[PDB]
Amino acid sequence: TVPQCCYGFCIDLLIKLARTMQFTYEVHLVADGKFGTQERVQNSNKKEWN
Amino acid sequence: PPSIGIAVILVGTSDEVAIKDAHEKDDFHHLSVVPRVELVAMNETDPKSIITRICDLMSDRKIQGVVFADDTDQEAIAQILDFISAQTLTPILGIHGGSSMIMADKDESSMFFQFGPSIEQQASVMLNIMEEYDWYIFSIVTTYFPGYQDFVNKIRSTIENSFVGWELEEVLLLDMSLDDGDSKIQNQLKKLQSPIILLYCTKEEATYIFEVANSVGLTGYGYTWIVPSLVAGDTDTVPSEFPTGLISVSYDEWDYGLPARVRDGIAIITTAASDMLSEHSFIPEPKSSCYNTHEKRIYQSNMLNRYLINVTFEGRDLSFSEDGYQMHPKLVIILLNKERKWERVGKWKDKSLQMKYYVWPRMCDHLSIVTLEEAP
Amino acid sequence: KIVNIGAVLSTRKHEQMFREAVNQANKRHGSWKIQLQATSVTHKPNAIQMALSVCEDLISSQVYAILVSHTPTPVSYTAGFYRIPVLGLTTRMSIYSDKSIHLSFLRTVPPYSHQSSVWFEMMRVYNWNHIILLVSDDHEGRAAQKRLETLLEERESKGPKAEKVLQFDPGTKNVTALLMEARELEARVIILSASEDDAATVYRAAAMLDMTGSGYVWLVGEREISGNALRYAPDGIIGLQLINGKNESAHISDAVGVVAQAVHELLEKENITDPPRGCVGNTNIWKTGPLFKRVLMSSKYADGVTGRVEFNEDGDRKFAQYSIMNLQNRKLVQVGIYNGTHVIPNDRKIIWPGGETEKPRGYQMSTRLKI
Repeated sequence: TVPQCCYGFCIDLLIKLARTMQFTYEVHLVADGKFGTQERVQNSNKKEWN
Repeated sequence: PPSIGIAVILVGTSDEVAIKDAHEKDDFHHLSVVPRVELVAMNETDPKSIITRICDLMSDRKIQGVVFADDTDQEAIAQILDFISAQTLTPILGIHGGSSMIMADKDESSMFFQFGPSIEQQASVMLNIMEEYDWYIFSIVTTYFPGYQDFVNKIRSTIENSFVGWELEEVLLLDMSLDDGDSKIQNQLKKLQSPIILLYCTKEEATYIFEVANSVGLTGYGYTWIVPSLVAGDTDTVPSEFPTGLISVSYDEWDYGLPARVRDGIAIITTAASDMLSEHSFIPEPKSSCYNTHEKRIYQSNMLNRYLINVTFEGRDLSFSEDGYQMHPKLVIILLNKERKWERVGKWKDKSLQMKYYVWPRMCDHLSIVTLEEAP
Repeated sequence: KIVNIGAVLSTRKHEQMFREAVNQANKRHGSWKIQLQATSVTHKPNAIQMALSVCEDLISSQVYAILVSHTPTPVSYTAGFYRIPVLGLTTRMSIYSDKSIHLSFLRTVPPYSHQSSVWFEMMRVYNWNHIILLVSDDHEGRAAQKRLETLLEERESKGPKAEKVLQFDPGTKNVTALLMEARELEARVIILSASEDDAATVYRAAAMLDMTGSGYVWLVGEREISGNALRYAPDGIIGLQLINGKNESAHISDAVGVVAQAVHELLEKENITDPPRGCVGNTNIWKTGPLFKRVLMSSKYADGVTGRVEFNEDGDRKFAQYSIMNLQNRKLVQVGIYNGTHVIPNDRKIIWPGGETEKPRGYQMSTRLKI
C-alpha cells in the first residue's frame, strides 16, 4: 500500500463537488479494478460485489 | 504403535462372522499401530440400553471408536447417539441404517462420523443427475422439515451460478406437521407445470403428501417428481407414496456391502491412528465412566478430529468434510421398476454417474430427427 | 389418574414446594378423571446419569409430561428420543430453541435472543435513525444476530438501519477491529451482543477504546451486563431485563400453571395414546406426546403465576416485560420497563454515558471524505 497522486478530470469534478458543499477529500486507491457485481462465492450463498 | 481399541455396534439380523474375521484379517504395513478389536452387538437399541452398554464400553476396555449399525432406519436415536457421543467426546461413526444418516451440524464437541456425501452434496449429485437426464425444466417442493432453506439456497444458487440452460421456475414450501384441509398441496401445488419435479419431505409426511400427489395425478407420462434418499428410505420397504418409477438417489446400499464399508470404517479409524502416530504420536486415555464425567472432564482436548480431517485408505478416501461429508464419496441413483421395485438409476461418485439407460426411461409425441450441420 | 410430573432442578426443597404446586394444581384443574403426581430428581452435573434418571424415573413411570430447569437437557434431547412432552424453564438460550436439535421444546421463558426485540423498543427509545451492532462471534450468537437483522428487516415493510456488525471470537484479545470500526463509525448507536466473558473483553476494550464517555451508545442485556461483567462495566450503562428474570421459584409456580393448563388440554384430548412405558429397545413414540405438544401450542393460558403472558410459534413466551435499568454511580439502577409494546419509563432520568443525561445527535458527518 503506497502513496500516489490524484490527478484527473472527473477527479477535479469531485473537487468541485466538495467545493460546493465542503467535505475534505480523502482519496484512497482502488484495491481492485472494478466497483463490484453481487456474485456468489464458492460458498455462503451470498452474491458479493467485490 | 500401540493396540488401537475400537467398538462396533450391531442391531438387527446381520452377518458378523466375516465382519469379525476381516476385522482380524484387515491390516496394513502402513499402519504403525495395531488394532484392539472387541466386537459388540445388541438387540435393544435404545441409548438407555445402547448408551448404557456404550458407557460400559468405554468402561470395560478401551475402544476409541464406535461403529453403529442399527436395525431400523429411524435416525433420531442416532442423533441422540451423537449427543451422548459428544457427552463422551469419543470418536464414533454410524455404520448402517439411520446411524450413517446425516443430521444437521451438531455441537462443536461432536466427533460422530458417517460414510457418504452430505445430504446437501447429495442434492448436488441429484441436480447433477438432472444434467445426466437432459431434462431442462425443473422445480422443487418441500415440507417444513429442516434444511429446508438450506437445500433451498443450495439448489437455487447451485443451478443459478451455472452456465447451463437448465430450466427452472419455482419451489413449493410446505408444512406437513399441520395439514391443508383444502389440500393446498393439491389445490396450490397443481399449478406446477414443470416437466420435472423435486420431492423432499419426511417419508411419513411423504405418505399423506405423496398420497395427495396421487390425488394430483402427478405421475403422468412426462410428469414426475424426483425425490431424496432418506425420504425414499429403505428400498426394501415399499410405500405406496412413492410413485411408479420414483426418481431418487442415495448412498450405495443394495450393491455396496455394509460390512464391507464397515471394514472400511474401522480401517478409517486406524487411519486416524496412522496420522495420529505420524504427528501427535500419542493417543488419549480411555473414558473411565459415564459417572466419571466429573473425573475425565478436563481431560478432553481433541486434535484427533483436527487430525481426522484427511483420511484415506485402500484406494478409498475416508476423509469426511468439516460437516462430515466424505471427501470423495459415492452414491447410487435408483428408481422404482416395472416390478414396483426400486432399481438402480445410476452410481454417483466423483461427481459422475454411470447410467445404463441412454435416456431417462419413459414408456407409459417424442419424435426423432437427424441431419448434418451445415450453416446457415 | 394421578399425573406423574418430573422436574429437573438444583435441589429437592424447591422440588418439595413444587409438589405443593402439584397440590394446588390438582385443586385447580378438574380432578375427577385425573390427579397430579409429583416425583422428580434434581439436575446432576454429568448429563449421562442424569439421562439414566430421565428414563429411569420418567420413562418407567411413562409420565404425561415432565419439567426441567437450570449443554443442559441433552436428557431432554432424550425426551425427544421418546418425543414425549417435557417442560423447560430456565432457558434464555435460543440454542434450546433449535427445532432440529429440539423437535419441540416447551417453555414459559423467552431466550435472551428475544432481547433483540427489546433493542427495537430501544430503537423507539433513543429514537436514533442510525444504528450499529456489536457482537461476539458464536454460532448461537450469530443466530441471535440474524434475529437482530430481522428486527431491522422488519423495517422493510414500506428506520435505524444499522450500518454494520462484526463477529468477535470467544475471548478475543484484540478488539481493535471492533473499536476501529467504532472510530470509523460516525453514528453513536451500537447494539452490543455478548455473553459473560464476551462482555468482559467488550467493556475492557471499551475503556481501551476510550469511547466510554458520551457519544457512544452500546446497549445489551443484563445477561451480558450483569455479574462480574458489572465490575469492569462501562460508565452510565443502561439496559433492561425481562420481568422476573432470575426468579426460579416463580418459574416453578407458573410452570405448574401452564402445566395444569396442559392437564386440562390433555383432558381436552381424546383417544388417549398412553405414554410408552418400555424405553430400552423401544422403537416407537406414542402419537399423543407430539399431539400434546401441539396441544400446548393451541393452548394459550389466560394467566400464569407470572400473570397474563403471550407465547411464540416456536413455543417461547411473549409479551414479556423488559425492565429498564441503568448504571448509577457505578451501581445498577432500574430505569423503567418495557413489556408488550409498552415501554414504561420510571421516575429516574435516563443517564447518557457522559455526565449529561440528554440525548444528542450521534450521527455526525466527517468532513474528511474517503474516496
